[PDB]
Amino acid sequence: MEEAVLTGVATDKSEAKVTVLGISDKPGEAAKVFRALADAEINIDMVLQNVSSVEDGTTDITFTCPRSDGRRAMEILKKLQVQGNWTNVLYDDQVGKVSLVGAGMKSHPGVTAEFMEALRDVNVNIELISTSEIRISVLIREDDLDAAARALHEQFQLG
Amino acid sequence: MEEAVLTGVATDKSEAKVTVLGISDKPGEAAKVFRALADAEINIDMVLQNVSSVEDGTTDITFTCPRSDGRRAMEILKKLQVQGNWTNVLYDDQVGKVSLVGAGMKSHPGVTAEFMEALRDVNVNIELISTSEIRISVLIREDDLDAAARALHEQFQLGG
Amino acid sequence: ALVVQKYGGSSLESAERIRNVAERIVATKKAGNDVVVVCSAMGDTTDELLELAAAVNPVPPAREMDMLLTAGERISNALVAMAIESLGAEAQSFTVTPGRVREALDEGKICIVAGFVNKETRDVTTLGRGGSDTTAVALAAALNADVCEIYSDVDGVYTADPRIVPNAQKLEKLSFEEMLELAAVGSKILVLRSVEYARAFNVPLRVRSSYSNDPGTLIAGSMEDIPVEEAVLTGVATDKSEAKVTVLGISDKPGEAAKVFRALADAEINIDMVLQNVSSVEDGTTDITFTCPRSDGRRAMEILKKLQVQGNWTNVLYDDQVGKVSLVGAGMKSHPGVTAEFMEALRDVNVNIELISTSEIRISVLIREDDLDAAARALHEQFQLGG
Amino acid sequence: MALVVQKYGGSSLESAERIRNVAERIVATKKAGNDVVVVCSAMGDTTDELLELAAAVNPVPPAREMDMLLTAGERISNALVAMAIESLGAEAQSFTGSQDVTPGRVREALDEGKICIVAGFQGVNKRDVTTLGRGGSDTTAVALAAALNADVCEIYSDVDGVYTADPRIVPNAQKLEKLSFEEMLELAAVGSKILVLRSVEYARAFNVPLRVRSSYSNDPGTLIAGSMEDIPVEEAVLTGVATDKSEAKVTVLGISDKPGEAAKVFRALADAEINIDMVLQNVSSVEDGTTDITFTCPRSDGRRAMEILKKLQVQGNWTNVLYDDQVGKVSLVGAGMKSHPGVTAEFMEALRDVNVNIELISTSEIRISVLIREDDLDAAARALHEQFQLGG
Ligand SMILES: N[C@@H](CCCC[NH3+])C(=O)O
Ligand SMILES: N[C@@H](CCCC[NH3+])C(=O)O
Ligand SMILES: N[C@@H](CCCC[NH3+])C(=O)O
Ligand SMILES: C[C@@H](O)[C@H](N)C(=O)O
Ligand SMILES: C[C@@H](O)[C@H](N)C(=O)O
Ligand SMILES: C[C@@H](O)[C@H](N)C(=O)O
Ligand SMILES: C[C@@H](O)[C@H](N)C(=O)O
Repeated sequence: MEEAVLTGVATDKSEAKVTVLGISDKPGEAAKVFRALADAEINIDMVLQNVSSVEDGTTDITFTCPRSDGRRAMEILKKLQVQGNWTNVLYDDQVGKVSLVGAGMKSHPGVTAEFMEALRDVNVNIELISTSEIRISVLIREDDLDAAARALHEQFQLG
Repeated sequence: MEEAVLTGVATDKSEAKVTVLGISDKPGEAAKVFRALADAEINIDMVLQNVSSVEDGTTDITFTCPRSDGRRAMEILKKLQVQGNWTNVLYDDQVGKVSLVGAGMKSHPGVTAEFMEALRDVNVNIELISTSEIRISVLIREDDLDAAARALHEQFQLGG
Repeated sequence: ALVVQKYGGSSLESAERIRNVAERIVATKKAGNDVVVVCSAMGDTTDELLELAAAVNPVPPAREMDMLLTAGERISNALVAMAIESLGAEAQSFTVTPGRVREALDEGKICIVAGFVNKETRDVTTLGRGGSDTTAVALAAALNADVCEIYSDVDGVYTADPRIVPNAQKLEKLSFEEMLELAAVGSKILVLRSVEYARAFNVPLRVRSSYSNDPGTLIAGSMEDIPVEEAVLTGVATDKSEAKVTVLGISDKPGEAAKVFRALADAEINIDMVLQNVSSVEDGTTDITFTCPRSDGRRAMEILKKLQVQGNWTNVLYDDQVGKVSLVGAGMKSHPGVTAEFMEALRDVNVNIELISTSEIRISVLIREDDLDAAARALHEQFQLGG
Repeated sequence: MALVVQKYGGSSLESAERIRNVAERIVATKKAGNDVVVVCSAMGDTTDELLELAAAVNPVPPAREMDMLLTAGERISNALVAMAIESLGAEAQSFTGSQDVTPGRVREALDEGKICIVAGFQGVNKRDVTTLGRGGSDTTAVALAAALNADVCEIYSDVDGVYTADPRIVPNAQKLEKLSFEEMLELAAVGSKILVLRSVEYARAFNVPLRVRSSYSNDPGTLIAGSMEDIPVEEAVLTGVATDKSEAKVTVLGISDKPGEAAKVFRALADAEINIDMVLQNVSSVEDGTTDITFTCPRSDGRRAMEILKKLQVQGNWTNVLYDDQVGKVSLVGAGMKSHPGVTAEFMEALRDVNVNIELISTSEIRISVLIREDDLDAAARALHEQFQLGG
């Protein structure tokens, strides 16, 4: 069977991304980040952490939250920077998010490939990626939203 | 799956039947009958022999041949009658044959039942039967032939 | 150049054999023929499906049964199509008029047809579900093919069973009628109904193996159109799958045979070789013998015994160790002495002949099943069918 | 009226005995005063066997012949279930193909009291969406349910519900009574293979309620119904935990953070038909201006995935390609985690307190997924399940 459906394209620019850089890859370290945000009653959406490097056993943790809570989140975390031996906490309140929404996309790697190819062809740089069987999300410059959305609509024939 | 065709109905009144009654049911006895007929170069068609009786150990053998040869055939056999064997030889030059022709009829016993039922309903009596997967034949009086054909044509929706 | 090729379950038992067949199909196309293909369900599927049918519904309705068997057939047809397409042929599957196939054939496509009610004439009466054999010859008829090839693990029609008769020989050729008669009293290489269809339309059939390149046996031409001097004896057939039942003392008056065969038909006993000789003038009674499959023998006896006790006849006999041997040949129509030689042959191996039945080109007898090998061998060499 | 469509999977129709049992269940549903439409998968493991035959006779099987082959498999079930139903006194009507079956022909047949058996219906879409692949039996069942505005679409198999976790691994796991469409899609995206994703997506698009239940018991199973958006914030909850150890983790180290580079990786993977998932890329370094891209694929595909990416390492400019086939995936799904702070914190704390290291994190609005050592999966699942007090 290997059946899939592509249902649409979503854009958003209501969020900031904060990145904790150089957090040590051992049990309990992510907890410190998210408990701190939690105690400040900050509600977050995206969390991305890729694998830690062999060279120094650290990684980065990025999360998204409403733009109005960004600075406050990034300020709650700074009181953990030295304890956790982090390199820095980056901040960015100009990030846009474009997704392709669907279902069953694992069995069609062409979709993911074509997603990336569409954005290449309209000269949009993909900064972050988070995908699943039902959503291919990337974070980009908010100014590239329109072009990205449009490039995706054409490529996959949604709209 | 278990498919069959009923293609047509055929009649014939070209034959006589000869019946040798009470032949011993042991090896070589049928050979004597048909060798005699062979030496006189009489060409036969239908041969019918049912199982011998438990009491006597004898059966009858019936055959058909062109109607002009029938009498000669009956006389050739009569020459060997009781001559170390049988009880009587009969001759009948008014025998008709009607047949339902087709293929694969074994797996539909209703066809054979309906054949018999068709002849019953027009009050035709069936004197001999000989059937296969490809032909259901019976011998009746030649006068009944037209009624028989008609009844079979109607029963099996062939129409002729 | 139009060839219809039908492939049986044995020919399509596995992926490897499906691919082998596909190349065989493509080779036939390459040799300059338009090609139409018909496939049975993959080896044994049909029997398995019939057994599921019976288990989910005793007396499966015809509509769903056809639906079921057609699905089985469609599996093979899809696979064979795939295999052909992989060897570079353009495939076209049909689920379906002769014209549509012709259109596709003219575009160079190999046509795979699963199945179509196939009637030769508007008047003939048709019974049961059309199978693969008959859709193959029907297609061959409608498209006017040069040959309709019937592929299996059987590589021809033989003058006797070679495992029993060492001098058995593959036939070069025989007529429809001769093939009809052999198949009537022996194993069925093809479905009887389908051969009869072939006969009606004069479609030459070729029985051949999908495992070798032996050209097989041709079944073509009517027996009527063979001159008497050419007419030969074709072969010997045996069978030990049947019981024989005899109803003793049925009165010779209208309707009595009907009582016997209606009772059997309602119980669905697959009766055959019905035989009745003249009644005795004394008693006004005769006997009726028939054969049925041994599995049906019990029920046939139970049914007829009820009717015996109702007083319709004297006795009902049961015999399940009986065999039948037959000789078939266009050559016996017009030549006296064939019957004599037949009876002489069995006399000389001291085989007793219990019952005799006939068509114009066939002699059949019933004997003890243990005498079958001897009888078949004696007949085969008496008529010199390959030595 | 009361229109129920019922789909029965291979496990439900694996034998003659089971087909008759199902038939009686179909007829009982009729007798309870419902119009009934039935969709059948091929019996038992037929589909897997046919797919194996197909690949062996043609390495790249045409879509057309494949549809024919698979449809034949289904027709076998349809015929048998039709026979069983007719023996029980119902009047069966069989339909095929997408419009043959128009919903109108089915409605007409249902109005005459007939139980309708259907195959091959992807909708009468004269819904701007892009469709991929061949629509299966699940999808035709929900499509029919959408088209005819059925009251429910029941999906029958040997699975009697959707649970809060694998009851084999977590003793306190229990059957869910209900959940939303979006919650179901998220679970099914990360472990639960109880329903085809596309069929569930269809269900939420046309708002057709689904019931996952067993054909081996009379348990009513789990209801899948309502949008997650329409759940009141105060009564939105965490619904379950799901695990998976069927996958490998591939990581491309040191990709240049400029346009077209992601495409070079995933085009190469797509042309090899490697079924990638959980793609993850965080921000580049700014010193080096490079980043890493990690993804998962079935373990059987990992070697191939690595062969492809290693060739592109040499040619292209990546630093390395890593391979890992002892990775596990554990996830938490729930509408309750939208708009509620501290869910992510409690998730991480839970794993911390059983000494489990979180190697990779990914999310949806209502889902947290992490990759860990596969040997840590059971402990992770129990810990998360216990922390969030799922299923009592
Ligand atoms: N919003 C929840 C869960 C976030 C992870 C899923 N998007 C929290 O802030 O803890
Ligand atoms: N006409 C041949 C064969 C008769 C048996 C078949 N009808 C003969 O007289 O011996
Ligand atoms: N949806 C698939 C599989 C259903 C679930 C397994 N029997 C089909 O076409 O039948
Ligand atoms: C990096 C962070 O996820 C760490 N591995 C933890 O378990 O807390
Ligand atoms: C009666 C006759 O057929 C005998 N049984 C024979 O073999 O010659
Ligand atoms: C004996 C049987 O053939 C009977 N003469 C009938 O016509 O029914
Ligand atoms: C790193 C990769 O995502 C790159 N920025 C691209 O868009 O192709």
